[PDB]
Amino acid sequence: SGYTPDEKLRLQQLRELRRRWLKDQELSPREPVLPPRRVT
Amino acid sequence: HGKRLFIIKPSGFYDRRFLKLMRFYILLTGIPVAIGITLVNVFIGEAELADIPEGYVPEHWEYFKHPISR
Repeated sequence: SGYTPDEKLRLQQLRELRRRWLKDQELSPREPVLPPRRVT
Repeated sequence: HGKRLFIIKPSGFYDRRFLKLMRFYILLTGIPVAIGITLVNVFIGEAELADIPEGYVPEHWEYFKHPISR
């Protein structure tokens, strides 16, 4: 049983792509750029 | 922790804009109407029932109580 070599390689490539995407989901320190304006 | 993540969600801009517009127009007419009704009730309203004087025929709107209804 186990992974075939093609399955292993495809899983590895998909894994590195997914980890890149997940890391890209993080917010930078300034990311919620909020525009301010007021009228016991 | 600096693990703030982006939340994927649909755009709430259009729903908020519609709700603000609807509230604005409803209030645009309703606030003056409420103020006018309150002023009429406080300063004018509440007619009292009386007996028709002999020989006097009232107007068709004189058979009603509320000033706005009259």
